[PDB]
Amino acid sequence: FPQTVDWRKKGAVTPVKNQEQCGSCWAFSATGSLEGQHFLNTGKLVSLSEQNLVDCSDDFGNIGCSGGLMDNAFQYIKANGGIDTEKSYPYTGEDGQCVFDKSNVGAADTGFVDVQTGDETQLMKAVASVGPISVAIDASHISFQFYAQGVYDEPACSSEMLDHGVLAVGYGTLNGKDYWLVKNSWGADWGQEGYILMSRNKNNQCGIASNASYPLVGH
Ligand SMILES: *[C@@H]1O[C@H](CO)[C@@H](O[C@@H]2O[C@H](CO)[C@@H](O)[C@H](O)[C@H]2NC(C)=O)[C@H](O)[C@H]1NC(C)=O
Ligand SMILES: *[C@@H](C(=O)O)[C@H](O)C(=O)N[C@@H](CC(C)C)C(=O)NCCCCNC(N)=[NH2+]
Repeated sequence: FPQTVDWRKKGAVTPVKNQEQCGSCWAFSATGSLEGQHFLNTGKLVSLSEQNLVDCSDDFGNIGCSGGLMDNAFQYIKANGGIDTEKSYPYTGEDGQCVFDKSNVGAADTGFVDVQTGDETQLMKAVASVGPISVAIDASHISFQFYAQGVYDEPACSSEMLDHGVLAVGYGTLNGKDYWLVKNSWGADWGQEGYILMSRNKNNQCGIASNASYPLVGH
């Protein structure tokens, strides 16, 4: 069982994207995890459309640029028969009318799995054995905005009040501190080329294992 995982090195992670000034973190987290599952089951890394989710998934509980949930997105994708490619349905950063096109579908899912709430050992097993995992975190603190390098360690973080969906693409240990390797949606100039190493095995810090999930593909 791996002590260190980095799904970028296996080709399962698209480049870092930028959600701009739209409350669409849930869409970027959902496309990130489904991008991983589609690659790991086909060998093709296909970038998927956050705008498709923002514009079209209101009937599954999402509210576009006003917020949403990754599991709501996975349910919409299942009911819809798929999600368009990023290339065919690119990102505007604003609410739009749904222009989903069946002929431009890049991936599909058949449901989703929620990781046991609060259980970082189960999240570790999912990252290792499934792929990149959608996760919800408390990113409300200025220390998160200003993160540069090393292992983020914010004792003021909440594990109950979560505001930001991101993607767990690996884990490891650095300077004796266990970490989660997390892809953000704030562009590549933020953090470490768009990534952050968050504290692991520090009592579910920032709630990273509180609302973790991934899409199911196939049977
Ligand atoms: C998503 O995470 C939230 C926040 O941790 C979970 O809500 C907590 O669930 C635990 C379950 O043991 C309860 O003890 C807490 O009272 C809940 N907290 C709040 C603030 O409501 C929630 O269950 C998670 N949802 C899913 C689907 O896993
Ligand atoms: C995240 C971001 O853009 O930074 C964005 O604010 C967001 O959507 N946050 C989510 C939680 C994250 C995905 C962890 C959020 O707060 N969603 C609320 C809407 C959930 C759906 N509600 C109803 N009533 N249907």
